[PDB]
Amino acid sequence: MIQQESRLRVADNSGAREILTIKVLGGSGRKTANIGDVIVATVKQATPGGVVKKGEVVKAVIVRTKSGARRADGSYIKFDENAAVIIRDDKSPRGTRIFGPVARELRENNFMKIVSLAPEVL
Amino acid sequence: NPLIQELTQEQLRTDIPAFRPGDTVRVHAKVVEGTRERIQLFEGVVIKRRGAGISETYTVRKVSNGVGVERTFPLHTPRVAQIEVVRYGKVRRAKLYYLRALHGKAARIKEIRR
RNA sequence: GCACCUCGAUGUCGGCUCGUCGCAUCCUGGGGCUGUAGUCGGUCCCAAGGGUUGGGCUGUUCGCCCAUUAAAGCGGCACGCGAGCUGGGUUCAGAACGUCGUGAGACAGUUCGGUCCCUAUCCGUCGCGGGCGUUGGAAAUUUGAGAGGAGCUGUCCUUAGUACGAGAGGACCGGGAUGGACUUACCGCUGGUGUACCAGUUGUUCUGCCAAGGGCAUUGCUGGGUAGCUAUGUAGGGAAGGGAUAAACGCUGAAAGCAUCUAAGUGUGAAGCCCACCUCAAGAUGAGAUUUCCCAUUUCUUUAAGAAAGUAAGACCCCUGAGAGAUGAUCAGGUAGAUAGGUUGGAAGUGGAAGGCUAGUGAUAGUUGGAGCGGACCAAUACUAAUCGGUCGAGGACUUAAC
RNA sequence: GGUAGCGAAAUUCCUUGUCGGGUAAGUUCCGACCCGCACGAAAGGCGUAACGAUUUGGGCACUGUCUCAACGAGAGACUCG
RNA sequence: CUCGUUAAGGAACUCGGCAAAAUGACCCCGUAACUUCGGGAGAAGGGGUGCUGACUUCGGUCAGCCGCAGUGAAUAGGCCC
RNA sequence: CACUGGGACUGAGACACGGCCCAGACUCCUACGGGAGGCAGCAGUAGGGAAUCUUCGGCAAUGGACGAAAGUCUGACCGAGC
RNA sequence: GGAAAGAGGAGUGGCGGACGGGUGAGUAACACGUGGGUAACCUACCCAUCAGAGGGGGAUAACACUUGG
Repeated sequence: MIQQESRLRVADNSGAREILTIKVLGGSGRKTANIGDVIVATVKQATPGGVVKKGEVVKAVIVRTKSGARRADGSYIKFDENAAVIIRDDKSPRGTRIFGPVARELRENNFMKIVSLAPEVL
Repeated sequence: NPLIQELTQEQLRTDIPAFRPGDTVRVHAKVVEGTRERIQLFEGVVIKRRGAGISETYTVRKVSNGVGVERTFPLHTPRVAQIEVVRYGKVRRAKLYYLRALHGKAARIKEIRR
């Protein structure tokens, strides 16, 4: 669960490192976000050089939370991190490389361009 | 208790090998990618086991591409096909929660024959 | 504006907690007109069932900004609520600045600091018992006069790239899937806790010493965790319908040979109204109904709905308790016995006991052996305690009618 | 008939003056500008290392302060003398 | 009221991080602007710590062992602009 | 020096210009489990620039590798084109 | 079906692939130029000289069948 003023690492090649969450789009008083949910955020730390510069308001999708997800067959998955990928308003990564491993729920929510580039898809 | 065990008895698996938390294991899961059926493998160290009956579960830790991953399974699902013990570890407790804050060489578990 | 009211005292604003009411309606529902092609809109009418968001800046309302939303309504309630909270602000004693004053001092100018008491009698609100009544005494099952809860809404897919339109663009009416907020239960799963459960480890003191343990140091500290209670966990819900209506729209129809929804007749029509769903309910003194159980001593005031006595069916006191609980009540039992303790097996949980052996100079390791221990959980078993007893509790009125 | 120095200030009413900075968003803060209602040189002017249970603004770490509450220990409360 | 613990987040709380949590001992390495040359300075930021044996020139160093954790309890600076 | 950075192996000789292994950025094929590549060789292309050539023929000659030799290989090289 | 040659195919083994060809990014130093030293050194193919060339063993690709791709 990820709420207002949580901080996420970036699993992308876009020029951002840390991100601060501003909204949890979808609903009118919704509290938390999960794996496969879209978000509005601030860039807090960038990389010297990069398409995305610090201070920008931008959209991102969550992969890889600590309090993870639950599957219909009774099994669970959990990660050691919270991470997101910055998105281009029709679900495409604004970078070209995803880092680290990714949850399989991004298929059902139809981020198919992102499930092509992840190293591992769990 | 005995009315519940009798109803749930006919659904326990009999091909489950013996292992402890501390041992390494290969789970032969089953994934469904559209219509296709397929089998993955998930290799790691068993760190938990909390039990009594059909309600038994266990969990496996792995480090994939620089990030640590944990996956819990019920013991008797038909959606697993195989649990193989690869190594045996020397351990001193039941919950290895201290492994989730160590990395690399500090997270080493010694082997043992059985 | 006024000065009736309160000077032997009626405590100011924003915020918090908890709301309730009006409708001049912010969204959602239904409509007429359009300078309404479609998609979006303008305006007027009917409608108060439910809904109406998190931050930044200021003591701040107000306001501006950021990111969302179906929408981010306006008023009353001592500008709701301090014997319910806050005291940031205004309005005590200290000190300073600009400014006025010869001065003491002063300023709806500003600045830093600065004491908010109360054991609930009555009515009221939420829960829980005792008494009597309901016309013989009892054990159960119920109807429903009344009353309360609930009432929100998004996106996609299809119809269909169809109607409409030069193009750009793009529907009504239907069908299907999946969400947000809110809410009723529950502990199988994911976690929380778990002070009479298991283990590790520091200091010091005691069981005469060694080995093995007890006491104290926040439960000394650290790693786990059963029952029970729990959300962030899991299951469900606001489904479809009927009836009478509002605005609006008629059909037939004359007064008034025509026209006209209306006068006589006859329809359609809203998230609203009465039902439909859930819960409470015969103290509903209008005290309702059905099934089952029990059936007569003694003196007389005088024979009377008379008194007093022992009983039936049944109930209670008293004891073991928990699925119940502030107490009392409720429910499970009292030898016609598994009600609680103990015992004998088991389980969750911990993680390899004590005593020996073997290998080491030693710290330690391996082995006997998934060992030992094990609150609340599961089976069996009368071993201890539910012993012996007592108390209360009917005898059924009168009038008319039909049989 | 106010010099040097300083100036929207513990002083500026209008006023949240204007511009730059910091935040996704800054009527407070810092830098500058001068149109000083009503600064100004011992009721001293302007700097200033060290120091302060002083006043103000921003960061890292940490957290039941909060989202939004749950469980447990003891004392009162509750029943009896 | 006084205490102990808490998933995920980590000042979103409030007039204001108020109250809590966090730092805390000894040994070693290192340590900026500024300055009245004394300071600033415990600046900041990092590493070691138990037990057995051998050697110990002396102060220590090497080899081995055990646990999640060795100032294993109690007592003891949060810091920066 | 050999796409950027580390390493070795085989061999008389390399830390190797059309070899191997690992990391990194980039490009490509995939049934998602995975795989492939390095023109500062000769031609050629896009781009940068004021600006710089043909995607040619042959091993007849000179040199080089292997083979006893005929020979097979040679964008070195000998010629042709602008 | 017994025939010997000619022309193909992959395999084990030798030698070559460290040459020839390209470029000037790094490098202010024994990198280069010139003059010396090694009583601190290595060298396949090529030329010369001397001496050997004995007697045994266990495998494997190819091939054939077969599994996952």
